[PDB]
Amino acid sequence: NCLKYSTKCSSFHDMDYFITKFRDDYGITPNKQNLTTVIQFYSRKEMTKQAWNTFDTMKFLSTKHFPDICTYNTMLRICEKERNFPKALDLFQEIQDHNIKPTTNTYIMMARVLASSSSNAVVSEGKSDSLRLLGWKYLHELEDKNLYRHKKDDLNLFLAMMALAAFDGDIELSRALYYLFIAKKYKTLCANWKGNILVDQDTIWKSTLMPEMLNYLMLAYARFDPRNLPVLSGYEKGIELRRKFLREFDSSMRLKFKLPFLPISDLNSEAQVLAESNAIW
Amino acid sequence: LIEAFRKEEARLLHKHEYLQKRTKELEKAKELELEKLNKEKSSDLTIMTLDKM
Amino acid sequence: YITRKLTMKPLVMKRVSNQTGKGKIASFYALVVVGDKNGMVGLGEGKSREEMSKAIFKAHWDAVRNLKEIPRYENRTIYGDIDFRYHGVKLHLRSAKPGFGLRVNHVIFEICECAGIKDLSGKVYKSRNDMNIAKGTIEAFTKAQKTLDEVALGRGKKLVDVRKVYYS
Amino acid sequence: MSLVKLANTCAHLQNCSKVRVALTSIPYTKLQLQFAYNLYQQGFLSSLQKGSTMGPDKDFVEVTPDNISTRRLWVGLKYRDNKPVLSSCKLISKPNSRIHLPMEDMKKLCSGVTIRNIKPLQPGELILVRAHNNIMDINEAISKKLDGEVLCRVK
Repeated sequence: NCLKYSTKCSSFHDMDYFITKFRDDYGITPNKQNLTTVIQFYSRKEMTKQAWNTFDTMKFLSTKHFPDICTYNTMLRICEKERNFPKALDLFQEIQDHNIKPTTNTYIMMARVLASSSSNAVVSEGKSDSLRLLGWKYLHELEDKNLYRHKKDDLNLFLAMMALAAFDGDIELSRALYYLFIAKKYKTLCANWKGNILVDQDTIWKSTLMPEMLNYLMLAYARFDPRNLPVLSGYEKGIELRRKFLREFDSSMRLKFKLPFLPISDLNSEAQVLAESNAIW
Repeated sequence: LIEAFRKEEARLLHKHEYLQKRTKELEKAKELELEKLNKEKSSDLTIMTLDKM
Repeated sequence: YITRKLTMKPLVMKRVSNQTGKGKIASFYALVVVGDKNGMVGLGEGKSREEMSKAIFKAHWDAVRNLKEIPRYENRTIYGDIDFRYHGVKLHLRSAKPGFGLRVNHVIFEICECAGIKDLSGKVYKSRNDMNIAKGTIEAFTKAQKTLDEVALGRGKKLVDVRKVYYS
Repeated sequence: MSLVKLANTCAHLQNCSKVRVALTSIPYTKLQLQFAYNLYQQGFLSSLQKGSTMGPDKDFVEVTPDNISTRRLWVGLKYRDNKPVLSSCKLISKPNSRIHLPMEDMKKLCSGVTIRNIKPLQPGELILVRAHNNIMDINEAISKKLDGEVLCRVK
């Protein structure tokens, strides 16, 4: 608990004080959970090398200290932050090898890692479309089985999809996902708001607008190439997913609160893209 | 002959000072490397680590 | 695709006898290699009693059937050295600089020419049979060679890290 | 520090790879530990664990002379796409003929020249050099301008 709050406030001195205090006065050394929290600390401070060293030590010390799926998910997050997809794939292979059971977060984090790695040819090693494709495949493997879900995972899943939508320049999917997310957030908050809707409209909208979705949508806009073809277009599962989401967005627009999305399924010209960019901004 | 002897002494002195100077600047590289080790271990949480083992 | 692009070169052409009670029966063995010069090669063998033409015919079909993709570094050479033992032939083959010739045994020369291996330097120790040389050459080309991409992924490393550092 | 023990370890890893065993053990000595760590940091080994002869340790155990005899280092092997990541392992410096190279000849070896009848470094290859009782990758040994003994070659 000490390390949890210290991470949340990002206090390095508090980490040192608590760990040294316990070791010196109490004979207590961090276990697997505390070491995972320490890895999350190192990830928070962008200290990737120390996190990998800690992960190695968790493997080394004992089988009780040996990493489990939670620590592996944290390490996959570190891989995302470093845009290191070969290590993320190798890790996934390790979870399969060590017989550790994946969870929903494992698949979502792998999808996010691949989406981020596919940003540029340089970081993607020239396999950008393949990496976005593999992230989509991991999301499908998620969709197959129930696994263990977490209250937050759903949100991340949307973001993960949007990541794969944003980096591929798929404006229509990004628009559909943005609209669906904003609509569901707004309706959920308004349905579950104690006060009157009108007076607290400022707070409701401030809660509704998640800047990450806006940033991902604008990244989807910026990577617009008219000659581009989405990676999700080719596959049958992919084309079905695209069709479902686009139909849902279309129906939602056809059916209060309003968003300034232009009344078109897709933007085919640069001028309309600029217009919608200004509108959403 | 006077010029030759004086110039030979001069070249020896200057050369020795040159080599000594080069070593003294290389000392700076060593000490800055040691300083870079400080910042490497400034961010340490005191847990024993495999690289340290 | 097959006829226009693939090139066929005979590697072995010989008479093998099976002396039967009545007399010496002589048949024709042919070993050929078919390669598109663009990263696909295969070997074929044929045996015909009446005329070598049929032997080369069946050998050409067999080579077409076993046509396989071959790992290549920069589309000009092997990824690294290959040291391979095949049924008594010891093949030591080394990748080479661009512009380097095919400074290898002749059988290896036709195999590389067919398969598009521009650059190589190698030596054949122990037995020097052309048959075994060709078979072991293809086997060492495909089994004993690993792509830098595959090695890096198996090691979970980026190509920038695995690539060698330049020293001079 | 025996090159004999290190050679035995190298052959043991080769054999373990050929028969596709996930987890095996090696002697728990600092040479072996540094070797396993350098192989692991380069992705060749899946994981390192402490343990005894029977198996990996359940809970942390202090290393003392009392238990040192039965201590073992359990290395987990990687097999990817139906192939072994640690395909082969060799000793360049045999116990008979030990190869101590200065930094210039290590640069020559890394640059493709054959020095003391040592086949030079290959692209996907790893060479380990021991300098002043520390094992390190040959590239790092050159980076630190450290004279050392070249030990082994894992491909």
